[PDB]
Amino acid sequence: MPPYTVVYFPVRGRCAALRMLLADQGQSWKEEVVTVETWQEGSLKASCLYGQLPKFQDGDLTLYQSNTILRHLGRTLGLYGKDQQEAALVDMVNDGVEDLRCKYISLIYTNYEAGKDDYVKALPGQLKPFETLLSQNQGGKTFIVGDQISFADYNLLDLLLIHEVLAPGCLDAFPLLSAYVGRLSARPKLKAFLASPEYVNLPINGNGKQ
Amino acid sequence: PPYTVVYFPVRGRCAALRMLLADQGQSWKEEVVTVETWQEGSLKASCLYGQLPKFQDGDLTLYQSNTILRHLGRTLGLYGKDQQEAALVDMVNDGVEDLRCKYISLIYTNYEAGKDDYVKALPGQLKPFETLLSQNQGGKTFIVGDQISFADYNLLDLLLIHEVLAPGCLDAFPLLSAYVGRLSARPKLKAFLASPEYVNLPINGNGKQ
Ligand SMILES: N[C@@H](CCC(=O)N[C@@H](CS)C(=O)NCC(=O)O)C(=O)O
Ligand SMILES: N[C@@H](CCC(=O)N[C@@H](CS)C(=O)NCC(=O)O)C(=O)O
Ligand SMILES: [Ca+2]
Ligand SMILES: [Ca+2]
Ligand SMILES: [Pt+2]
Ligand SMILES: [Pt+2]
Ligand SMILES: [Pt+2]
Repeated sequence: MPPYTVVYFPVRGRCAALRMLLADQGQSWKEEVVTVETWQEGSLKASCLYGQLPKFQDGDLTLYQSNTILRHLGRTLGLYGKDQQEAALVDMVNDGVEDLRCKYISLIYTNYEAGKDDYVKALPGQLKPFETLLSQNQGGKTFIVGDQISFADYNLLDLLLIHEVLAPGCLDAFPLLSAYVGRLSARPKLKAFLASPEYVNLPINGNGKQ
Repeated sequence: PPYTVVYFPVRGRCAALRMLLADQGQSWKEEVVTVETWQEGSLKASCLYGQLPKFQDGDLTLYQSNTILRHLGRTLGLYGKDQQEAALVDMVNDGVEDLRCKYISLIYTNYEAGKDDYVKALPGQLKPFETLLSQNQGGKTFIVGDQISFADYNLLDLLLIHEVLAPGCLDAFPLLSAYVGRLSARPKLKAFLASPEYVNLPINGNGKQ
């Protein structure tokens, strides 16, 4: 059996990026799906460290927290910079991605109707830092940090993909980010995964909003 | 090194990394940014995500409090003994960060109306860290493994500020209580925590705690 198991709801959500990472890196894993019904029964939830999913298994190592899973795979698969300095820049990018993801999640689940207009208006100011990072790294022609892909690339890519669904054309103001999405999305193993039923037939979020 | 931390005159998101630096016998410079200086706008516009802290390690400039913690963790060897422990360290820190975010939201956006529900929910939010301790050397060492990690400093801060918010919140948790006492007694950290540099800063920037 595969050494990796992803335990999650039937959504892309906070597992989209780590799945893209595993697929693009040619790693095999198992998906264990948790229905809302099973979740509401409460026993799985009570057994989760912080009462939430995803849960991730790497052999007998059990992890929670999506960014913990990303960093773990980043370490073990060599997607965490070429040295200690790059590692810090990778973290700086991912923490930035996480900050915006939290705001996105808040909009989706708690304030979509009333909050969307304001959110989209504020969105360019939130995306600009990643354009800036790209512009300062080899003219934005490679990756978000250095000249090799990192776990932060997969997370940023997901963030950008879901925001294009939320606010179509939001990357028209950001040529480097736009080219970056096209470029990474064209990586053969990743392109195949993104096109597959395994990815396409899951909703982005759990409440039907996107 | 050398280290410079750039921040408002509060403990806030720099409390943990300061405890780390002090406990680890590191030297650093504080560049205090006043609210008036911040409102001028130029510094803010120059920050990657428009926020402090900003951190300098020689010619390396960092933003994001947890990036700074992880950087110090990796460079000073406060990140567990191997990859499996490093993952556990991240799991703790991400958990600490999740509760810190909830704390910050309470303090700055909903203190008066929201404190009652927050404090009622607090035991269930703290229990995971007690459980983690219980599963590591009976809670007698650190939150992960047998050596201190950056997650310890972050968790310690989280616990200290919650004792201020909700006195007695650790009384039902013997391992966390003993852990706070034990880490706080570490000589360099004890001296730092007792110093005006720590004591005479407010925890947050809006006078609430
Ligand atoms: N900080 C956590 C947050 C995880 C989280 O919010 N999980 C949600 C779904 S994405 C969940 O389990 N909701 C059910 C519940 O909280 O009871 C992470 O990064 O994984
Ligand atoms: N995720 C960031 C959040 C940083 C943050 O929230 N900084 C606040 C003070 S703690 C700030 O700069 N406020 C002023 C502003 O946003 O303009 C981190 O961990 O450092
Ligand atoms: Ca100074
Ligand atoms: Ca050590
Ligand atoms: Pt969040
Ligand atoms: Pt937050
Ligand atoms: Pt948050």
